[PDB]
Amino acid sequence: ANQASVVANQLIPINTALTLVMMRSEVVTPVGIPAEDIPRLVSMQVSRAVPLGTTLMPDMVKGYAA
Repeated sequence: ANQASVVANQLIPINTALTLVMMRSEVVTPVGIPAEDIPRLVSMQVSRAVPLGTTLMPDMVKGYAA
C-alpha cells in the first residue's frame, strides 16, 4: 500500500554514477527499489539510461543487492 520507491528525477544517462539530485521518492506500482535506499545508491551506476518518471528497479543499478 504506501510504500515509496526511488523514481528518476531527471534523465540518468547510461553508466553515470547516481547523485542525489537524480533521485526522488514516490509511491508507485509495481514497487521498485525502496526510497530508504537512496543514500546507498549515490555513486552507483545505472546499467541503462533511466528516463524521467521511471521507478528504479534493482536490475538497473550495477552492484545493487538489497
